[PDB]
Amino acid sequence: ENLWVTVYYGVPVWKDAETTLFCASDNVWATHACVPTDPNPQEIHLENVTEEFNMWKNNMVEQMHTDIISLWDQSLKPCVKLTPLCVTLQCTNVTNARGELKNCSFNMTTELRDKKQKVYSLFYRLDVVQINKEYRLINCNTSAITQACPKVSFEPIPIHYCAPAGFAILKCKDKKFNGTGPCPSVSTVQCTHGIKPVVSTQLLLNGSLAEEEVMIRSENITNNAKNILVQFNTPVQINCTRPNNNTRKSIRIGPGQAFYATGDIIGDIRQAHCNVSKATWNETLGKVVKQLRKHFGNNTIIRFANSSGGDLEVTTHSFNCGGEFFYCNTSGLFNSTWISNDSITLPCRIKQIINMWQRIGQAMYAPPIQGVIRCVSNITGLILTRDNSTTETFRPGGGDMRDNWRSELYKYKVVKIEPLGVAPTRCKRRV
Amino acid sequence: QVQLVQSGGQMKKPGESMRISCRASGYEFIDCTLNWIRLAPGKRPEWMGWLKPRGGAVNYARPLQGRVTMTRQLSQDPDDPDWGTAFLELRSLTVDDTAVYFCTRGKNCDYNWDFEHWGRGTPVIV
Amino acid sequence: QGQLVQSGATTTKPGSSVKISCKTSGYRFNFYHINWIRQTAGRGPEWMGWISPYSGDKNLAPAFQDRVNMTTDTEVPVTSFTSTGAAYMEIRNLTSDDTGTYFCAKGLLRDGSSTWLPYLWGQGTLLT
Amino acid sequence: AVFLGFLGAAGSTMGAASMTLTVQARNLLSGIVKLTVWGIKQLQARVLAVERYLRDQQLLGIWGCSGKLICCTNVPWNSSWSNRNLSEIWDNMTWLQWDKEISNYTQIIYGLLEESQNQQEKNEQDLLAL
Amino acid sequence: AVFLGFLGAAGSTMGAASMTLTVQARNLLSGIVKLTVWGIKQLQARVLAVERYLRDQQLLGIWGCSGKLICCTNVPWNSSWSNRNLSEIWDNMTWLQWDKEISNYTQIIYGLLEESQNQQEKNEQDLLAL
Amino acid sequence: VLTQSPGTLSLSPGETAIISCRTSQYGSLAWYQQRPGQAPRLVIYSGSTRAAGIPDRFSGSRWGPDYNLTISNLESGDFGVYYCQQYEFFGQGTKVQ
Ligand SMILES: *[C@@H]1O[C@H](CO)[C@@H](O[C@@H]2O[C@H](CO)[C@@H](O[C@@H]3O[C@H](CO[C@H]4O[C@H](CO)[C@@H](O)[C@H](O[C@H]5O[C@H](CO)[C@@H](O)[C@H](O)[C@@H]5O)[C@@H]4O)[C@@H](O)[C@H](O[C@H]4O[C@H](CO)[C@@H](O)[C@H](O)[C@@H]4O)[C@@H]3O)[C@H](O)[C@H]2NC(C)=O)[C@H](O)[C@H]1NC(C)=O
Ligand SMILES: *[C@@H]1O[C@H](CO)[C@@H](O[C@@H]2O[C@H](CO)[C@@H](O[C@@H]3O[C@H](CO[C@H]4O[C@H](CO)[C@@H](O)[C@H](O)[C@@H]4O)[C@@H](O)[C@H](O[C@H]4O[C@H](CO)[C@@H](O)[C@H](O)[C@@H]4O)[C@@H]3O)[C@H](O)[C@H]2NC(C)=O)[C@H](O)[C@H]1NC(C)=O
Ligand SMILES: *[C@@H]1O[C@H](CO)[C@@H](O[C@@H]2O[C@H](CO)[C@@H](O[C@@H]3O[C@H](CO[C@H]4O[C@H](CO)[C@@H](O)[C@H](O)[C@@H]4O)[C@@H](O)[C@H](O)[C@@H]3O)[C@H](O)[C@H]2NC(C)=O)[C@H](O)[C@H]1NC(C)=O
Ligand SMILES: *[C@@H]1O[C@H](CO)[C@@H](O[C@@H]2O[C@H](CO)[C@@H](O)[C@H](O)[C@H]2NC(C)=O)[C@H](O)[C@H]1NC(C)=O
Ligand SMILES: *[C@@H]1O[C@H](CO)[C@@H](O[C@@H]2O[C@H](CO)[C@@H](O)[C@H](O)[C@H]2NC(C)=O)[C@H](O)[C@H]1NC(C)=O
Ligand SMILES: *[C@@H]1O[C@H](CO)[C@@H](O[C@@H]2O[C@H](CO)[C@@H](O)[C@H](O)[C@H]2NC(C)=O)[C@H](O)[C@H]1NC(C)=O
Ligand SMILES: *[C@@H]1O[C@H](CO)[C@@H](O[C@@H]2O[C@H](CO)[C@@H](O)[C@H](O)[C@H]2NC(C)=O)[C@H](O)[C@H]1NC(C)=O
Ligand SMILES: *[C@@H]1O[C@H](CO)[C@@H](O[C@@H]2O[C@H](CO)[C@@H](O)[C@H](O)[C@H]2NC(C)=O)[C@H](O)[C@H]1NC(C)=O
Ligand SMILES: *[C@@H]1O[C@H](CO)[C@@H](O[C@@H]2O[C@H](CO)[C@@H](O)[C@H](O)[C@H]2NC(C)=O)[C@H](O)[C@H]1NC(C)=O
Ligand SMILES: *[C@@H]1O[C@H](CO)[C@@H](O[C@@H]2O[C@H](CO)[C@@H](O)[C@H](O)[C@H]2NC(C)=O)[C@H](O)[C@H]1NC(C)=O
Ligand SMILES: *[C@@H]1O[C@H](CO)[C@@H](O)[C@H](O)[C@H]1NC(C)=O
Ligand SMILES: *[C@@H]1O[C@H](CO)[C@@H](O)[C@H](O)[C@H]1NC(C)=O
Ligand SMILES: *[C@@H]1O[C@H](CO)[C@@H](O)[C@H](O)[C@H]1NC(C)=O
Ligand SMILES: *[C@@H]1O[C@H](CO)[C@@H](O)[C@H](O)[C@H]1NC(C)=O
Ligand SMILES: *[C@@H]1O[C@H](CO)[C@@H](O)[C@H](O)[C@H]1NC(C)=O
Ligand SMILES: *[C@@H]1O[C@H](CO)[C@@H](O)[C@H](O)[C@H]1NC(C)=O
Ligand SMILES: *[C@@H]1O[C@H](CO)[C@@H](O)[C@H](O)[C@H]1NC(C)=O
Repeated sequence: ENLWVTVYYGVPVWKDAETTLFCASDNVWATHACVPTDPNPQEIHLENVTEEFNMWKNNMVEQMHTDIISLWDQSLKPCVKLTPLCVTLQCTNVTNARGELKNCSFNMTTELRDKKQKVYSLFYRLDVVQINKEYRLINCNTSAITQACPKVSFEPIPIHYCAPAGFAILKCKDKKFNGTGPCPSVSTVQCTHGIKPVVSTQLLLNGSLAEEEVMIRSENITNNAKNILVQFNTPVQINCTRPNNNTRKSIRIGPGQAFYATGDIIGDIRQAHCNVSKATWNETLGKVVKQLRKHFGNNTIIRFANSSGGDLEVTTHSFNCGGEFFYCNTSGLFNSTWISNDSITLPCRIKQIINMWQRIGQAMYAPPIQGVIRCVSNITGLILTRDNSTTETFRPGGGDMRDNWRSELYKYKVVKIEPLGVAPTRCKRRV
Repeated sequence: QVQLVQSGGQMKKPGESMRISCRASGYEFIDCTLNWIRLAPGKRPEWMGWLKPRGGAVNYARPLQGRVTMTRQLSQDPDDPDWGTAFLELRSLTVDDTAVYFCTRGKNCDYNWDFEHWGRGTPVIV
Repeated sequence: QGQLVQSGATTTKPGSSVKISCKTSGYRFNFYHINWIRQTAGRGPEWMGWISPYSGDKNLAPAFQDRVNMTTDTEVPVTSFTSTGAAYMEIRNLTSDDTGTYFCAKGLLRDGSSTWLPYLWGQGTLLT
Repeated sequence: AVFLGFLGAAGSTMGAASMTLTVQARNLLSGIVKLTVWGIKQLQARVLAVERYLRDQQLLGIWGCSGKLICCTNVPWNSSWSNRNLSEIWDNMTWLQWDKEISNYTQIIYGLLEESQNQQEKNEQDLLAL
Repeated sequence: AVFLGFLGAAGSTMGAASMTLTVQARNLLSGIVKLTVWGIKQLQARVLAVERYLRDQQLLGIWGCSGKLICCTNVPWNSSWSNRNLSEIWDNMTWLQWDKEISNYTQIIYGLLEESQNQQEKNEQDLLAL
Repeated sequence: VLTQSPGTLSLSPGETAIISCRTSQYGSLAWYQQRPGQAPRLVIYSGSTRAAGIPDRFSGSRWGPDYNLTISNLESGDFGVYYCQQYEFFGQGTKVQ
């Protein structure tokens, strides 16, 4: 009939988009520089709304994974470069009886450019390689090395991702929501929750649990080359420690250049390891094999094994504990074939010369942590990898790092608001 | 310009082992997954396993577990930094392992099983 | 703009109860009422009652309040505006007078003065 | 009324969502509360906020709708855009469903609103020339 | 009409160029589509775009012309500004020729339009005080 | 889980070679051509999408668990062994000659 167009401004309509999200806080991650998080976190429920999500096409995980890499390189700029340490090392074994951590001495530069000094230090064997006894730092024939500033914090801080004005973040309050599909119960938030950027491997640490039951993800579970993300609903307690009482020695290697070395080990020499409750891990491995039958069959066998090969950062549980990077042999956790007081101890190693991420260009020297190291964490997730009939084996994997933040950013999605709507109604303007 | 270059053929005996290479060039090595396919006359093309250069994460096929091993060795010199070398090792060789071994890569790094690029082949006679 | 397929033509005898289904598609099942209408051999058409898949609210005629068992599930959402729901139908004191063809019906609008009016009909189910 | 909040009626009818416009009119620009990572990235987001906002105010200005939340115009509703009834729109489909059906013709309508305004102040220019 | 385009009537009469204002009203702000050379230089240009635009909207707002493409006011045309006839302007010289002749008095006119608006809402303030 | 038939196809340059391949699971099946001595060549992927450099004579169709590959006009170079592929599994081959 007499229908003319009428412009509406401020209508609830959005589109899929990817913008530059900013961080909010309440260390390396420079969380002091983010906007102070609002004490009132407004969450508005979008009743009658269904939205299509996909944690694998999600861009917040691609942006954050670069926002952590760009945070790592940003924090090591003013820190001391350990380039003169790439010198011929004279190493022995530290007195004991396995000869792991070495005792190396070397002619080192001083504050005066014409004076040398014969100083010594301890290096784990993972940081050195022989020549033909003579050694050298592992990174010398590859890249330069920057020592981490001993005043920045390696501690994961709850980081909040927020969308700019005119954009919005879409939550998903579905408590059985697998990664993809349409979330039936959707709400909107100005900022995400407290994301702890815990760099982990194989076993996701300190993550957010799942309500109701434990779900597993993976974009296509039948594609064996897709990392399966399992998310526990109850937390399995894991305790880790480096029992050796270490010492840190400051070595002046120039005008203001002070390399911090491992002096000696006070007291006993022991072995760094981790503990989990075998009962809690047995029931949790039961919870994972429960949901695994809904995708593979109620009669097929499910086998667990350790890694099949690759780098050190993937074949072992690698993480941070008090400020030092463990590499925990997880073969004692994945050794159970399922069909139908306790304490499991993992032998962990320690590295100081790491590259992190997987970039070829720069390695970081972590100065040794003084005192005895022990940290208590929860493992909340798991990154598995299946291997030709009706019996599926599963092994841990940790190829890509951005699968970590993806296990926390699956509940979110960025959309842009376009508040311009044109719709007809029997309305016209005068003359 | 994706191009995969392998090593020469080898004649082995039962009980020994093999080591073949696969130097790729023309694409980011750590972004795309590589595979190993053997082709014996009168048999099905057998998939040995894939390897992701990002950390070296590998997945072996069941009939080869314990005998197959795949590694990598990407160069660390930023001038020609777009190349890696996927190595394949098969121990305790039998006469059934006589075939031509290929290394393959998907048409794109999103889907791995669309082998558009193939190596020239490394024939092995046990 | 979607289908509302029902069950078959199950014929029983008086005194018993009969279950009738109504599987929806092509539309948001929780956005529109589900009416139930029948045309028996003895009268014309008679409005039985509707139910809200969103509010879970019922309103049925006094001639069928003490006989009709009417329930709905919860939709399995396919897309943002598509879903797949189900509406169930059962009677109590059955006679040969209730012999007729039964169908479900999706509501007309989502608001206004004709929110529940039976717009999109099913296919029909022959009773006893 | 019920304070549903920001985008509270995204799944509701276009007639119910049209009565709560000043809710999404506030939070489209939010507000107020130097070289690092988020520092440069925050300023890049603060500029983009006012650009997308001024585009919607510039478009509203050249249509004669500057200051309106609901604005009536002269362009008649072409049946080729959407040959749907008035009751099957405002009391049925949502604003999200509406934008998908009009996504094609939405550029033609934006041009019809511009000249409909220029050929209105030009007519009023002659209306006050005496 | 003929879609001459952006600044298509820069050499045409002021009467012909005055009927195509929404063409240069769109591209004055364009739109939407991080540390390098052009990166910092692009953001510096994106900020300058909205500043010069808001100045022309702020000036239009304090004149009572907020939302107008052609705006009539109260300030009478002083013969000292341009003692030219109405036909020798709108059907002769272009908007470029016009700005050179008014470049002097253009600042006095901008002040006369401001108080002519404040002494209009103040009069209307008393007009609605009863 | 892949059953490829036939095993051999005797044809002349000018006929049409149609080779099927039944699969138990559903996925992105593909096809390969291996001329004598040379390496296999990707022909069709994701069911029906044609590869790069492949003539339009090659075409693939799908109906349920059955995937078919047909060559519209055989030449002296199209004679070889063809394989179907889903995930990591392949067919036994079909040598056309
Ligand atoms: C999400 O989406 C759903 C589905 O679209 C929306 O639910 C629908 O909302 C519309 C409008 O809000 C409803 O239309 C109205 O229907 C009522 C009929 O209800 C009356 O009778 C009921 C049965 O007898 C009775 O339950 C009601 O009593 C109250 O108690 C129930 C308890 O469950 C409570 O839940 C109810 O909300 C009631 O408050 C009630 O007495 C009808 O009366 C309405 O007509 C009036 O209003 C219209 C204008 O809206 C006016 O034009 C009329 O003249 C009259 O004044 C109106 O038709 C519809 O029934 C709902 N259900 C559907 C479509 O299945 C929901 O609102 C959406 N929510 C959000 C947040 O987006
Ligand atoms: C890694 O390797 C470094 C070597 O590069 C070790 O450092 C050396 O450790 C040894 C002990 O293991 C140190 O030797 C001790 O030195 C003491 C200092 O005395 C010196 O100075 C006085 C002058 O005041 C001289 O008179 C004296 O002769 C020394 O030259 C000595 O007091 C110690 O004597 C002990 O041994 C003798 C002989 O067995 C006994 O009779 C004594 O009673 C006494 O018990 C001893 O000689 C050496 O100085 C260290 N070198 C440096 C440069 O510090 C690290 O310990 C090693 N770290 C690890 C973890 O293995
Ligand atoms: C997973 O989360 C855990 C808790 O959120 C992490 O545990 C934290 O680990 C850090 C470092 O490993 C600890 O910081 C240490 O603090 C102690 C001193 O703390 C004690 O004294 C203070 C008083 O000031 C008291 O408040 C504390 O409760 C302690 O009694 C020192 O030894 C060091 O300075 C060191 O920085 C945290 O204390 C610890 N938190 C808890 C609750 O235990 C764990 O590291 C996380 N895992 C990973 C992999 O990130
Ligand atoms: C530290 O101790 C280990 C273990 O005893 C030594 O390893 C030996 O190295 C020699 C090389 O000359 C080999 O011939 C032996 O077979 C190794 N032993 C074992 C058990 O593996 C290592 O050489 C010691 N390092 C130093 C610097 O003394
Ligand atoms: C830098 O030197 C190290 C020495 O350990 C090289 O790494 C070894 O290289 C040999 C053969 O080149 C391999 O057999 C070993 O497995 C390698 N070990 C490790 C831990 O990688 C490394 O290749 C050298 N890098 C460059 C760029 O020359
Ligand atoms: C590890 O274990 C649990 C995970 O649920 C956490 O302890 C509980 O945390 C919740 C949430 O703050 C509290 O409501 C409970 O009272 C806590 N339980 C106890 C016994 O204190 C704990 O914070 C987790 N640690 C992490 C995630 O770092
Ligand atoms: C680890 O070793 C350090 C020293 O190497 C110990 O620190 C000493 O602590 C006592 C307090 O009981 C102080 O009186 C000493 O002065 C400290 N020594 C130094 C050099 O600072 C520390 O107690 C040891 N801790 C453990 C768990 O073995
Ligand atoms: C990991 O360490 C924590 C802390 O030492 C252990 O929690 C203690 O458990 C004992 C035995 O039940 C209690 O008596 C203590 O009160 C607990 N400590 C605290 C602070 O609550 C935990 O049992 C350890 N778990 C494993 C697997 O080693
Ligand atoms: C992780 O621990 C397992 C055992 O818990 C180690 O397995 C050993 O593997 C070697 C061959 O690689 C065998 O000869 C040993 O007999 C195995 N030991 C046991 C106890 O079974 C494994 O080597 C460890 N990982 C690393 C990197 O050392
Ligand atoms: C793995 O990916 C394939 C391809 O996307 C999925 O196959 C589709 O599955 C849906 C759901 O049954 C069907 O409607 C499509 O017809 C299938 N397409 C193809 C090409 O097979 C498969 O579902 C995925 N794996 C799982 C476990 O869902
Ligand atoms: C330091 O240099 C001197 C030069 O004579 C050499 O004898 C000595 O071995 C060097 N020190 C080390 C630890 O190599
Ligand atoms: C998630 O659920 C949807 C429908 O509920 C299903 O289509 C999809 O395959 C599921 N995701 C996975 C990884 O199976
Ligand atoms: C995995 O377990 C096997 C068998 O115990 C062992 O030979 C191998 O060394 C282990 N690998 C790792 C990385 O733990
Ligand atoms: C409707 O739009 C078409 C172009 O899409 C145009 O040709 C036609 O004249 C228009 N009709 C009305 C009544 O606006
Ligand atoms: C908009 O154009 C596309 C062109 O591919 C067409 O498919 C679609 O149907 C059009 N929209 C409507 C509402 O017809
Ligand atoms: C014209 O402007 C002059 C100042 O340039 C002023 O003195 C005079 O009063 C003005 N006359 C009129 C009629 O506006
Ligand atoms: C504006 O002022 C300058 C002052 O040098 C003068 O030369 C010029 O003639 C003036 N403009 C007009 C239109 O008179």
